Amino acid sequence: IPKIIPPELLKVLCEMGHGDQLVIADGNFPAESIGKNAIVVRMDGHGGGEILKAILTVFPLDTYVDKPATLMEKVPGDVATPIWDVYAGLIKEHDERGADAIGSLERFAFYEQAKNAYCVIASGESAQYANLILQKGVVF
Amino acid sequence: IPKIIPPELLKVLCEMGHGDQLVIADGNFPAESIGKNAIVVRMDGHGGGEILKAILTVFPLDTYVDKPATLMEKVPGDTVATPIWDVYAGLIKEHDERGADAIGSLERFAFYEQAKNAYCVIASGESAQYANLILQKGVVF
Amino acid sequence: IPKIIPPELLKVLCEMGHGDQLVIADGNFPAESIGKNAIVVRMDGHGGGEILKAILTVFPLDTYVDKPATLMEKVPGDTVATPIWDVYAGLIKEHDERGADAIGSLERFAFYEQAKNAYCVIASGESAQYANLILQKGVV
Amino acid sequence: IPKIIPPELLKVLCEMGHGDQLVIADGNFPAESIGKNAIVVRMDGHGGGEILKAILTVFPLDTYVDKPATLMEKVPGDTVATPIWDVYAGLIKEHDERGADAIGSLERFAFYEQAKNAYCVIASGESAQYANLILQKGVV
Amino acid sequence: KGIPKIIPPELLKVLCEMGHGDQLVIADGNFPAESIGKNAIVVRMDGHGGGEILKAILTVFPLDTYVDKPATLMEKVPGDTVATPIWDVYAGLIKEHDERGADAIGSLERFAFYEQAKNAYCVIASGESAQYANLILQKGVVF
Amino acid sequence: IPKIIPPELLKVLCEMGHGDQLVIADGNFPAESIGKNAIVVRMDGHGGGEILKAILTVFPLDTYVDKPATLMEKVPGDTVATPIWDVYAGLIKEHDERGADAIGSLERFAFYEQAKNAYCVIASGESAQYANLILQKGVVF
Amino acid sequence: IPKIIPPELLKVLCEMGHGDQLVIADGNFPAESIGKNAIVVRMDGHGGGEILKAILTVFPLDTYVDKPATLMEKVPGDTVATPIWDVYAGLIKEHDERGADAIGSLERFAFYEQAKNAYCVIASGESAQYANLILQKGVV
Amino acid sequence: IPKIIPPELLKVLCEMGHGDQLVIADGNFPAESIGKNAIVVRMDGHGGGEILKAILTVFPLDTYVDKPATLMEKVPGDTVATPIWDVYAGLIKEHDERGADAIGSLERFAFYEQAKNAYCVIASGESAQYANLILQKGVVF
Amino acid sequence: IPKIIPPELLKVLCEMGHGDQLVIADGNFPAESIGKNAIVVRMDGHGGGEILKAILTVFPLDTYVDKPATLMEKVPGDTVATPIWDVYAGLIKEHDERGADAIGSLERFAFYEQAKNAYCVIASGESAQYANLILQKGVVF
Amino acid sequence: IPKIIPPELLKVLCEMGHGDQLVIADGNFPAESIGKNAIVVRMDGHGGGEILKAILTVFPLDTYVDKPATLMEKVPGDTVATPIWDVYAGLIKEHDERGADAIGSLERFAFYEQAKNAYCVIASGESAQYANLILQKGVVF
Ligand code: NA
Ligand code: NA
Ligand code: NA
Ligand code: NA
Ligand code: NA
Ligand code: NA
Ligand code: NA
Ligand code: NA
Ligand code: NA
Ligand code: NA
Ligand code: NA
Ligand code: NA
Ligand code: NA
Ligand code: NA
Ligand code: NA
Repeated sequence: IPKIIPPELLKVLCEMGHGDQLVIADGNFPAESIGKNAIVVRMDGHGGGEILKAILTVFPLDTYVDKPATLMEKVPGDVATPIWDVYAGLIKEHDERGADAIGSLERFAFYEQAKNAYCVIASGESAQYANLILQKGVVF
Repeated sequence: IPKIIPPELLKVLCEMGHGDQLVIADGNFPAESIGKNAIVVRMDGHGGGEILKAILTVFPLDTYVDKPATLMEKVPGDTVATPIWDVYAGLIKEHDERGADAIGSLERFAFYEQAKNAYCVIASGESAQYANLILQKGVVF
Repeated sequence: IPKIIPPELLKVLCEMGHGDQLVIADGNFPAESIGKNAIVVRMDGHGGGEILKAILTVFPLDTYVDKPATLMEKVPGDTVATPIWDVYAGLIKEHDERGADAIGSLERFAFYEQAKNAYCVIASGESAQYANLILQKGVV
Repeated sequence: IPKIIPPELLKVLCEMGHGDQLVIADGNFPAESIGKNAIVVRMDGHGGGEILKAILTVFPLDTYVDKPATLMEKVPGDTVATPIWDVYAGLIKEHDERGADAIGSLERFAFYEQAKNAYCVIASGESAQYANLILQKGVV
Repeated sequence: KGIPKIIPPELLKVLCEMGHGDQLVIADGNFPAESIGKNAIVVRMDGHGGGEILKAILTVFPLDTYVDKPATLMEKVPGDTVATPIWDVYAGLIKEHDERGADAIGSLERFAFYEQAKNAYCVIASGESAQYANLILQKGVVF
Repeated sequence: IPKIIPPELLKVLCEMGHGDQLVIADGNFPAESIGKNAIVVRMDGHGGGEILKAILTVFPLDTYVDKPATLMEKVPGDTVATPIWDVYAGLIKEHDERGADAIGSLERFAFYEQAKNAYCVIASGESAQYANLILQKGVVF
Repeated sequence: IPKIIPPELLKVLCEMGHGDQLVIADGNFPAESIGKNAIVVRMDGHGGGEILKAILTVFPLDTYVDKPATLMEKVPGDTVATPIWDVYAGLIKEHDERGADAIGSLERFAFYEQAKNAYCVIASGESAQYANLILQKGVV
Repeated sequence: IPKIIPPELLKVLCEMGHGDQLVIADGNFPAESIGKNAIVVRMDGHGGGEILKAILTVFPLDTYVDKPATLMEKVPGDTVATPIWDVYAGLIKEHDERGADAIGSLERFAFYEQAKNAYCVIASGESAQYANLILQKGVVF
Repeated sequence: IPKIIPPELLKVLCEMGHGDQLVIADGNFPAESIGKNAIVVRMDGHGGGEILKAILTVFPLDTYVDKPATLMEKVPGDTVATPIWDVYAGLIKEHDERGADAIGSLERFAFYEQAKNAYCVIASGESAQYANLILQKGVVF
Repeated sequence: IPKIIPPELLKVLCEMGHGDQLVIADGNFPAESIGKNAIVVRMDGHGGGEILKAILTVFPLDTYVDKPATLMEKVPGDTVATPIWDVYAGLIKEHDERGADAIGSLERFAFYEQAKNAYCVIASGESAQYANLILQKGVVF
């Protein structure tokens, strides 16, 4: 069990089932309001990459959709996003799809999808557009 | 009364009335999120057959509908076998003469929508896929 | 004040006002699920007639509607006898001059729909089928 | 399973273990105050005998103590008849060969003290005075 | 309809579920009803006096005959000479239901009174403007 | 501050702002059900007049609407005297030159729907004919 | 950090993210009813200017919208002077180049509707009318 | 009613009775922990003098004790000026002829023990040290 | 991680620290009343052996005491076989060299008093003789 | 304000006053059970040094006692190295001239007893043993 996962989040990850979603929220993300109907777990001292790595050790990404990981598209007009490659690299560790497992949603569509999440993890990730929705797959 | 039923589930089964539904959720099912507005009872160490057997000893299946038991249909392109469906049919036949004919089905997403209306979701540890089962309560005459 | 009425139900009956409804649920009725947004009072050891008689001693039936008492109609093809309907009519006639004319009916699923709006559901142990009754409160 | 037992009390009876006590409270008993730290189940329309009969069908009396059933003694100088004590002894005899020898007693205020330790207090409508009974659960 | 109109539904519930020996406090306007009643049920009756509350309660609440003095007043602080005519009003209202009348009323020193009131099942917060108009009532038997 | 106002109601009256409504409900009104999403204050031993009188000492009536007080319209057949309406008009006149002109009305079922939106319902013991009253709070300048 | 901000409001301001709104409510605003589904923080002893100045030291205004601050428009016919609007624009100018141009407006009832969506309503004692202000949080 | 008092504190002051205590806590005081079993009202942007002035307009000080206001004594060895003590005396003198004589004191830990029994703790932002004040409520005759 | 452990028990096992205790209660044990101040996890369908086996995969037994597992002493004069004690000893031996030497005991009422202090009580359906077991958590080095 | 501090912990640190204590719990510490009556904030992915450094940026150590920081003494016979104690002393020295002299100690079980009185327990992931630290808050002048 990854050391950074608090007992409440371990419980959450275990009780999620096929198709449930969680959000890794970056430091700018309105995690408490979006997650008002969800379980919000604070991880303010941690970045998106280390959180994703920890989750992927125990959380299978859904194979029943082509893109079980979802990023937020940059607002038209709007910075470099190397964390997206970090995310792809981490997914590649566990899932052969790697970067092809990652889709995207326009900002407001992303918020709408995130309000449906079972759990929002409030990170301290300082990179912008570092939000990531993960959809749980099957344990076979 | 089957030894495996915890006091809370005994209370649930008793307070359910005619037409109420419960869900026997397999180990892959999103029991907590689907059951967010229902009573969720954990039974992680038990399989679907053992739970269904216990429930049927104390829970009459509805005769006011043709198919009081509902399975989740396999997603198109998913060819996994489902011998557990046959296990369930055998268990149902022991209590209800309709047997397999009392078992209907719903497309995956339709099944989720119906399960959200259940009074109670039982989170089993059943490892078989598509081992979810909705049960509708009948009358005590 | 009828001895069978528990303190909580006395409070309920007193705080209901003109137009509020209560359901006397028979033993087969889904009282807890239907009453999810209501006050559910358990009276599992009592029949419908006993409960109705007790209630009517303290609960005026609405004269601002035709039919302040409502039965559940038998489902198509169900041929079970319903002698309790005459018992209920007899009891209502002890308190309201309209007697059986104060009793209407709803199809089974429409009955459930109306019962979800009740202020209080009383879960009886009445063994007779179709022994449910919705009552609407009048003025004091 | 006796029809008069509501679902909450069935849960209570099942989750009680060896040595847990419940109180069958008569109509004059301060059930809510004594039971402030316990589960209080209302049974206002039922007598002590009816309730005891129902409980004993599902509740084994403790054989690890001499007197698993306990009555409240009459206040010195209160000469009121207590026929219900013989009714209780008869009911106990039906389920436990000890019969009346399984029944002890406590002075009024000592009875209140013991009752405050009960897991569950059942508030009956029993009109007879000194019709309270503490029952201690045995092994299954 | 035999029930006094001033009793709110919560208090009717309280009066019914009290049993033999349970106590309630009719708290005067100056009484610390919320703090004393921290572990009790507090019912607000701010617009009502002590006499009208007592009169209403006694229509539904039998006073305990297993003790000599089921009603208890607060004793005046030594040196406080304030008139207390409501004590005789309370006696008259009790006498209407219980032959003991004034003899059914005991008293407790101020701080002892607070200690006993903390044990009450319910504290009724009246608006009674008279001092020392607090009254503890102990419930009797319904035979 | 009038003595009849309990501490909770004082808090409510202070918390209310411009446009907020309260209901003075008569003895027959379904106060608890209508106010299920509001704050319900019990005043069972008190009449509509005495309650209104007390409230108006601390509650300004809205001048941004013509009729900040609302009565329930009589049942279509009913010719009964409504002396409490004149009582209410009189009490309003003490604080607001509009007096009776500040009182509007709503049909029974529309009145219930408006009452469901109130911040607070005061459950009085009023027995007078057609005594329910909605009040809308104004500005403190 | 400003002395006037209580610990609960500090937590609110930290947990808000990009796009979240708070309302600074004037003394006449229906802060509790509007904020029924929000966090309402009482600041009854403080004016609108004092509160805005404090908030802006820790709360970045959104640059992803042109007008992240919103005033309530005067009711047509209500000709009351609104000098606080200039006080607000001045305070905004200290942190944001846009100054007065960062302030939009909503008709009275539209304003109430939008305020119902706020994460937090701060209930000021501001005695001036039309002193309400909605603020939308930007990025860090 | 002084404008600085929030609705909840108005409710608190009204529901306190003869002998109940409240604490005006300075900015250094452990108001939340001391007040764990009480009602804690945040007034972080206000000083002790302004709070006391506001409270005294609606809160009578107990005449059944000699000293209804209580300060915290300086820890032996803590040489610090406490000009706010004279401020407090002045404000009390406005309402109670006893003035400075109505103010007693408790050693630090005795003070905390007494404060734990208060009905309400008001958490001020007062930066003056030893600016804590316990007030005991009197009678409304 | 053994499949029988429900999410809530996983959380419990993770949040326990050095010296914390859990009780594996048998089917006759008063788990809800003893555990009134603890977290009670229902495991009604499982035996003491399988729960212990599962727990020990994730839960180190304390080495700062000699006997981190505690059994309930038999009723005086009871000479009934206690085969589950050997089952327990074997399961402990798989993880801890002390094996049976890691197991102590308490008289029935002393055992209840200690169980009242446990962080978590697991309500099993174990019917074997003298099957209650208290476990004390060790260190992760 | 250090990035690692979550909103809830910021609120805790602000609302603590003079003499209130918090515990930085190491990964082996029974943070949830000891903190049953406190606020427990999870910081599982962070070590003791990192947390102490962040806390000391916003939390003044009490000068009204000689030793406002408290360590847990090693169990007699447990000779495990404790280099973190020097790390802690160095971090304290950055804010308080007392440095290591500001650190006292309590025997293990006495440490648990004292920690039960803390306002807040921070559950770190610190892997070193005896890395628990109790901090007592001072005044802001
Ligand atoms: Na999958
Ligand atoms: Na599934
Ligand atoms: Na049927
Ligand atoms: Na039915
Ligand atoms: Na009528
Ligand atoms: Na009795
Ligand atoms: Na036994
Ligand atoms: Na009596
Ligand atoms: Na106005
Ligand atoms: Na306004
Ligand atoms: Na921005
Ligand atoms: Na006085
Ligand atoms: Na160890
Ligand atoms: Na430790
Ligand atoms: Na200091």
